Amino acid sequence: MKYPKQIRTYCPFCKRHTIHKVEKVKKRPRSELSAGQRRFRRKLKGYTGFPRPNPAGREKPVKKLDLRFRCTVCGKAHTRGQGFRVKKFELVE
Amino acid sequence: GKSLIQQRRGKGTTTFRAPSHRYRGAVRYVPLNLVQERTLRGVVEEILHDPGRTAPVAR
RNA sequence: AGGGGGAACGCGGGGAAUUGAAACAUCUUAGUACCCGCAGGAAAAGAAAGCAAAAGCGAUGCCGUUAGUAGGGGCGACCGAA
RNA sequence: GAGUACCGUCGGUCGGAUAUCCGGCGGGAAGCUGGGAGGCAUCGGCUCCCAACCCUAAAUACGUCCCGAGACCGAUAGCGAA
RNA sequence: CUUGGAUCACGGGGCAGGGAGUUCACCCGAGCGGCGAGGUUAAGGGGGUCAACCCCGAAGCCGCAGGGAAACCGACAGGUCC
RNA sequence: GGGUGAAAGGCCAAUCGAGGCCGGCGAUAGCUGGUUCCCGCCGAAUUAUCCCCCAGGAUAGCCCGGCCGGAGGUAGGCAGUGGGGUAGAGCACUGAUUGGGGGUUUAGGGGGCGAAAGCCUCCGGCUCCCUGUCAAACUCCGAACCCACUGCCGCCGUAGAUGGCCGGAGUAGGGGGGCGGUGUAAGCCGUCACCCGAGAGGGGAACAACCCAGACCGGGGUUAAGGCCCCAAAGUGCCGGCUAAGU
RNA sequence: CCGGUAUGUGAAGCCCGGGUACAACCGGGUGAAGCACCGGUAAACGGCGGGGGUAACUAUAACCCUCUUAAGGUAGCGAAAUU
RNA sequence: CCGUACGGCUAACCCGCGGAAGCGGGGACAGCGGUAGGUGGGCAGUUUGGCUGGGGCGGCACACCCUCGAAAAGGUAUCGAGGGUGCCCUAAGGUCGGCUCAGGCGGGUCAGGAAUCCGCCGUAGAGUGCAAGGGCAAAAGCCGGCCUGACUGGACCCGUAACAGAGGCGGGUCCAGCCGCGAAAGCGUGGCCUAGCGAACCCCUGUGCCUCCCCGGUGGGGGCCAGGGAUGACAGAAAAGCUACCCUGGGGAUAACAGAGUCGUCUCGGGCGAGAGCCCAUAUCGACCCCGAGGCUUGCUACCUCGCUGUCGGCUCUUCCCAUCCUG
Ligand SMILES: [Zn+2]
Repeated sequence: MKYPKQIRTYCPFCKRHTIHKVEKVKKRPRSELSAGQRRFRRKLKGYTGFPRPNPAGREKPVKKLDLRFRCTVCGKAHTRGQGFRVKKFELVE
Repeated sequence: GKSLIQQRRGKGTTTFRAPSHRYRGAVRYVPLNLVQERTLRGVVEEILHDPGRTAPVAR
């Protein structure tokens, strides 16, 4: 499924229609400084049975996209609707 | 589970222990600190069967 | 000089499982039952290298509230002060 | 008032959460021109204090004993045992 | 018990005595009673004819203003009609 | 959870696929058994969604008690405004299905005069007309019936309905009879909501639900279902006809 | 199961760099045993392949085409305490 | 500077012989303490689902969409009948304009000819992103042009789940903002309608604000809003077996067996008459179709019985039926 690189859309910040470039969100791993990971590590220490649920290889074959639309005029990004599921995603110009 | 014979032997019970009160004493030479440079002489006076040894001993 | 004895109350260590979570492993049961050591008519604590916050208090211990609160926790069941 | 205060790591424990206390291992001070605390770390202010040595009554807990009392039982009851 | 028991479904020789919705903490409601924009004392203290009786004691708790995660902001003690 | 075992899971004080005693311990169970006086007023349910749920539970539905509020409501009928594709019927769509009488001949292997797929025909395809048959997943048609609403008739209601708030439950194995689908059938699964369950009495020989009929107490009468030769209260009843097989 | 080479990977720790007035943190390298790779071992656990055609007549096929694996049941016994 | 590898030494430590002094051997290794990784049923704790004409294997119609069943409003179940989805599309989305399809016939080049050319007829037989059913003709279909309403902030309704309660999911009617097509009226919050997916806790990204224990800075942490990452047993545990050495609590709600029901199957019959029998339907044999009896053969069902007795066969002993082998 093809999708354009450029879209003219409403910008919440400029409060008018502007041009927006399309980008996929690129993930990153868990931070050690987060309270939840602090708690998990605090539960993993010492003499214990494993303390939490652990699903091995749980995944959907077709996921939704997470897209951000970045304005040229102002430089800020925003979300536009909910995601849809598709296997092939190709940004055409 | 239950135990093996090789694990029960380590406990040191009568079923497994050697009956060495039946034997003739241990066999050792003479200490250096009493045969330093003397070249001691002895006479053989008896040859005996020993139950714990597999070899005959001499007195 | 010591050794042994003493219901309950006292000080210091070692430390489960049943059970609940409508299964179960973190948790709970529980610093419980039970084990070891040590004292007395009471024991332990005790005279701020503290509590507080624009004001101040003034050693320890006990009673009533603070409060099922702050907070902990498969943030679940439940636990829980000053 | 030194293997002490303090740092890092491991185990236990706590409501103590990046901020409870205990212990082990590796490091390790200043010391009166000095030192500590203020719920993540650190810098600067302000406030409060002087650890690593010792003793200490009263207010509190208990009742193998004694004393008194009772909308308690009244011999299959009441302590197992009148 | 069971859709269904005189059943070849279960329990059922006779008599006398014994024998099963209790207590506490928290929450929701009610029937009555006291005070009333306020209501109520706890621990404790004082007196007495000494576990009964009389007086003191509002610390605290609920209510009198809410909304909001939080910083924060902060209302009709009566204008019209059926 | 140790011993001992020429190995059988054999033996360790009548106890062993982990001894015995006391303790934790009044362990826990959605499973089994039990739960103590009288009379009156009301009076059910076994069906939907969710749960490692299916012998258990929660949210609703069906019962009871109390309060608020203040005039309409509704289990029946009549006439109307609208809705609906079942029974039946039929072939106008979709798809099945007999035979004839003709026209185009061929989409196509068979041969024939086939000098060759040939001008031309034979078993066959296309379009008609007459004859004969069908439909749980077809309709040119189309009921009885059911549903909502309006107005009236009837019934309930200021001795307070319909309705709303608060509180206390039980019920999550149903059955007979009638209807439908499935199945050789018995049965299984649903549906209606008259009965049994939770319902005495009178009848069918006895019978949970077939017929009559819904029950405070003491008396007197008339009828119901059914019955009147004897058992057994009441007819060896009346008129017309049939049966000779104890039918 | 044993042995051998390291070429990889490989935790803490150590080192380099960034980041932080210090840390927490982030990215690289090194990094043993083990895993991987090369080999030995069956009186170690265990395994030991069908359709096909053919002779002097009806037969059966020494044997020949054959179709795949680490290898393709040898000597013996055989309706067996195994049919 | 610090290292690694190796070589040696002895004085720590270890071993032996000895009252001990020492002696000899090893040697900064080992052992001891602390930490990090691997292997590890040697030893423990647990799990090992459900529906189900018993259970097991089988099968996942274990979450969803359409037609029938389904009884002309609504609602309605079975391991009931027939089929599909767990996607795809920057166009197959929005809008404006213009046009009309399948097939048949008659005309021409062509072997079946796929198709291109001309005319007429032609209520949709076509086509529609996708199943089935519904809908649609100056269109909802074909051919083109410009676009991105497949958006931001909010409200009230319906369905899943009638009546009659629901988290999450889906759909509808609108108010504002900023925009598109269009002369304009108007339409546009994805796909002509009905399938195409998912809690708490935790994490990642975007965005601007609130906040961290006496006050003020810096790094870092917590909170509110929006999007995303998954649980198909699809209102969501992280999870393999044996018991014939077996134990407890229960159950005829549930199998084996006797009984009870039923009779497809079985056994025993019958009607008609294809005919066979030198010829002749029925001395004898009787096809194919159609009608029955019995419950002593096996199955089906699950009403009775889960500590009634659970046993097959044989020996012994009594009695009954006829559907008669012998005897009249
Ligand atoms: Zn912008």
